[PDB]
Amino acid sequence: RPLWLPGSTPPAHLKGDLPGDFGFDPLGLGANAESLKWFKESELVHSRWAMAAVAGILVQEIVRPDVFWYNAGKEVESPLGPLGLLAVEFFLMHWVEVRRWQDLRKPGSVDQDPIFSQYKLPPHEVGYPGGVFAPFIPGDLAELKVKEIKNGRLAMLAFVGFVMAAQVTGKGPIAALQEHLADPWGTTIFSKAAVVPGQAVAPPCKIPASVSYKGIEIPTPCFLQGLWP
Amino acid sequence: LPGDFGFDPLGLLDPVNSGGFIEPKWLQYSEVIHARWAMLGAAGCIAPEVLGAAGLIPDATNIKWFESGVIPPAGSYNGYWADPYTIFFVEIVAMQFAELRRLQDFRYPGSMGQQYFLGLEAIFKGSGDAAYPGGPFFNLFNLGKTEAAMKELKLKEIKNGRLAMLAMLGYGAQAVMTGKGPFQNLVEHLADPVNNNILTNF
Amino acid sequence: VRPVWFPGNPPPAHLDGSLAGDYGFDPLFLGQEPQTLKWYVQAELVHGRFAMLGAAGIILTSIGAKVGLGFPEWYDAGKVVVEKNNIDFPTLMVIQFYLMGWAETKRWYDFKNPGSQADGSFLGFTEEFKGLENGYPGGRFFDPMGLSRGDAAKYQEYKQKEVKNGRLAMIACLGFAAQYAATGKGPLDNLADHLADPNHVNFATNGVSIPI
Amino acid sequence: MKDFTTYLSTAPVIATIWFTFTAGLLIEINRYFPDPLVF
Amino acid sequence: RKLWAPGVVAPEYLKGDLAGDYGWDPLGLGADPTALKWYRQSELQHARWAMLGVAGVLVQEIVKPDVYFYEAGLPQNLPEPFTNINMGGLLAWEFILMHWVEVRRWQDYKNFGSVNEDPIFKGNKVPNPEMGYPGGIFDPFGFSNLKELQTKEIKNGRLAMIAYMAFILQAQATGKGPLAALSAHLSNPFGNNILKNIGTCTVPHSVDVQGLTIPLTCLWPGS
Ligand code: CLA
Ligand code: CLA
Ligand SMILES: CC1=C[C@H](O)CC(C)(C)[C@H]1/C=C/C(C)=C/C=C/C(C)=C/C=C/C=C(C)/C=C/C=C(C)/C=C/C1=C(C)C[C@H](O)CC1(C)C
Ligand SMILES: CC1=C[C@H](O)CC(C)(C)[C@H]1/C=C/C(C)=C/C=C/C(C)=C/C=C/C=C(C)/C=C/C=C(C)/C=C/C1=C(C)C[C@H](O)CC1(C)C
Repeated sequence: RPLWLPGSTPPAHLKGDLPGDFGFDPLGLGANAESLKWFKESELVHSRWAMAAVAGILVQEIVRPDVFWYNAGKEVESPLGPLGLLAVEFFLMHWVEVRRWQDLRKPGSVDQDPIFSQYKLPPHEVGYPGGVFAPFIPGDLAELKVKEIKNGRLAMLAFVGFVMAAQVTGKGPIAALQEHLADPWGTTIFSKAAVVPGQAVAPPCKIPASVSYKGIEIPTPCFLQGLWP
Repeated sequence: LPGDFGFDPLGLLDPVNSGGFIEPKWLQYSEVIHARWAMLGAAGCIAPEVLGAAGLIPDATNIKWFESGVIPPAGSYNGYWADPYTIFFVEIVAMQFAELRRLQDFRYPGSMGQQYFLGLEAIFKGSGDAAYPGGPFFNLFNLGKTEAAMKELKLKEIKNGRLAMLAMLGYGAQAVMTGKGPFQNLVEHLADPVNNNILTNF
Repeated sequence: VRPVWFPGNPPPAHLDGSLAGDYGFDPLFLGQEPQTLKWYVQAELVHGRFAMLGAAGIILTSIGAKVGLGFPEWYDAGKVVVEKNNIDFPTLMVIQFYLMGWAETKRWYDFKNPGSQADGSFLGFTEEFKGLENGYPGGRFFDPMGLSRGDAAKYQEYKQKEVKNGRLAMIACLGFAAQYAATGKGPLDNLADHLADPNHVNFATNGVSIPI
Repeated sequence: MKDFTTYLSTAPVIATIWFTFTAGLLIEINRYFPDPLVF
Repeated sequence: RKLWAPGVVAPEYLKGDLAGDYGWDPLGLGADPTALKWYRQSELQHARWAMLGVAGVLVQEIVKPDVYFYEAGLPQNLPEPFTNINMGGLLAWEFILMHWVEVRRWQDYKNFGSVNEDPIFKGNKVPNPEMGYPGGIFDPFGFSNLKELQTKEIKNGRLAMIAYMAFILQAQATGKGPLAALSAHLSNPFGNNILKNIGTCTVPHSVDVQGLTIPLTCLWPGS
């Protein structure tokens, strides 16, 4: 059983039962089981949104260049109004989220389709529905769940790397990667900022100020800019 | 007992009806504490003058001992790494730790070897006797392995200490009255023993 | 056996080591009674938690204020928040005393009757306002991540860490107050001034802390 | 500490504390409301 | 078993199990066994890094007698391929690889016999007979008997610790390297001594590196 540090001991509440369990809980946040169910669900949901987000930013930069993905909410155009899109998103996501949360707090209680009395989703575990959500499976679930949590943790780290590299450099992930491939010794985070007890230098934020949308002036701050270097 | 020559004209080591800070246990222990601080005081008040005399330390240092910043009315050396109050707070903290742990071993014998002090606990186990802890650091070399040799070394410490206490009182009186350093008083008494005495400096 | 604040002296009889941060420090014997010591344990925890919260506010606002982000220094922050926004001072004071008096009176009458605020009289809630210990009210609201009911020895470790960081932040907040009263500057300005000249910029150069 | 609060519960100590409280309350009233003769 | 001084009795926990034991612990720091194991590992680390540093400063001064190792850390004072390099990326390389190897050795201390194997190529493993003595690929020539070589290793390391802090102290005092100071003492031994050179630190007071200023310190208030 591999670990986050090979040689140490996992915490006593981490047996190896859940997928992606490598004994990593220094703060002891999973010692409550009723908490651990919620955090397993939240880990799966954050990982799936971050995987879809990293794939979206990568395909969005490959297919449509000269569109900085941090400015995608600004420079998009549609006859669809902003409040209409936000209202559709609000009602439809409130629906889907409340269905999933009801399956969380009551295990296996929203399996049946409400409109059509024929279709009922088969029994399962929480976080892994199946049925129409999984029409085609390659291989076995006991390895695909581990693959899913590994790619998901890696994509969560990738998304916060995208946010920090966009706030520091002002360029997309492929453009910043080509910047690091041009001058690897000169373009790192160590090569842009340093704190010494004499003085501290931080990179300038390349996202300027409050961004003017259609007469509302959205404030656009850069994440914890005082604690950067 | 070390230095017991019977010289007690005012009778302060009487064990009968004693108390307070006048006890043989406090008086002998304070006698050797004053003795050791006065040995260090005598050597420290001589050494810049004789090292400036021999030409080992420069003339920016080698000042008289009361011009160091002890009495800034009497003169103060500027050239330390800080102001003397910045020095003095470090002295407060350091001597508070040292003197206060020493007090706790006097009031509770052996109590400085239990509570964690960064591994420094076997060093401060002390003895069943104040003023002479020993151990691995306060007696590094095994000097005084023979009990008679230990008594002789305690007696030599007593006599060198009492001589140094008289010497430090002499440094004070000499520094007030003639306004010069003690090695300067050596030079002036060895140059003219008749015309440079206490009788001349009145 | 256990480390005492003053090595050599024994701890007093009313301080046993059951409490978190129990170093036997009671030279004025303010807590000889068990009920008065219980009340002082909870007062120590409340002062400590407010000092940790306020001290993290001081440190973050000063980090944001030295680097040019426009943040005020903490002795000017209330004035510039009341004047920058259109906030009236006394209405925000009275709303603060409303909410804080509600929460603090719930805490008060749970000290007086040690299980009584979980009777369902507040809106419908039961056992989420039942306490666990004196000053340790962990349920679903106050301990949502749930660390006080699994690995109890690790929870005692967190109690020790909480009391130590709280005492450290109380003396840090007293530091900010007296530090500004002497120097007239923000605290990380004083930290930068100490890093500039450590040997010459300190409390023995102000003319205030030692007036000699 | 129980005996110290019992001593603080004695008659001249409580009379001192209570008359200090009453006199200070009257003094603060006569400061913030200077010279009341009516109402 | 000669000790550090005649007449001194060795402590009870100092017996001869560790190499280079002279019974010299006047502060009692090794009274706890786990702390003693930690300070033995720290002694080995300081000893080996100081032997590397002394042999370094020696060769650097011999081969190129214009380095002056106290100024060798600057970007301008660097060899022919990398001589105007960004120090941030260099510190990035050093931080990543040193954090790796350091955490491996730290887990060796925490669990003895748990990080012997190569995590990538699982048919590779170092047999460590003692803690602090890995062997295998770290001992390619394989002369390991072992006890006398460990005594040679710890005596050489203690001598090199003293000699390296000698190098630093002397080089802050008179501003020269070790071989130049040795030639200065062999030129005249009475002038250019420690009695004259001390009291004046040659520390150049906060050298401005490419973007930042490092605060520079001397070990004594010389100025
Ligand atoms: C004023 C009346 C008074 C009288 C009659 C006494 C009498 C006594 N005291 Mg008490 N005491 C007093 C005031 C007095 N004290 C005050 C004001 C304090 C607080 C400082 C104390 C605190 C005290 C302690 C802690 C102890 C005593 C002890 C004693 C007993 C022996 C002292 C002795 O002879 O040692 C000889 C005196 C000395 C070695 C000290 C002399 C030098 C000090 C610094 C005093 C200097 C006085 C001088 C006027 C100052 C000149 C200043 C000028 C040069 C600038 C004796 C019964 C001791 C005891 O109980 O033993 C049985 C004991 O341990 N006293
Ligand atoms: C904020 C107020 C406060 C309160 C109510 C307590 C309460 C307690 N402390 Mg804690 N303590 C505090 C702050 C506080 N502490 C701080 C800031 C430190 C770090 C210096 C400590 C360090 C400490 C240690 C090491 C220990 C305690 C212990 C205790 C417990 C028993 C002692 C007692 O009965 O005193 C009750 C205290 C009060 C009723 C308040 C005293 C306020 C006085 C009257 C004012 C003067 C304070 C100070 C001298 C000057 C500050 C004024 C300023 C303007 C200059 C009790 C629960 C002991 C314990 O068993 O822990 C569980 C223990 O071992 N405390
Ligand atoms: C015997 C008897 C008996 C009977 O019974 C009674 C009677 C008579 C009472 C008695 C007597 C007694 C006596 C005589 C006493 C004396 C004492 C003294 C003198 C002390 C000093 C003592 C003294 C002392 C300690 C001193 C110390 C000193 C010091 C540290 C110093 C230091 C220093 C130095 C280095 C240098 C610099 O610059 C600084 C200083 C800071 C300055
Ligand atoms: C124990 C004992 C015992 C014996 O018996 C006796 C004795 C010794 C007496 C005792 C002791 C005591 C002590 C030491 C005490 C201390 C305390 C403290 C310091 C507290 C603080 C405490 C402190 C605290 C709370 C604090 C808090 C704070 C805060 C909130 C802050 C806030 C703020 C901020 C953020 C910023 C803004 O802009 C403003 C403000 C508003 C300003």
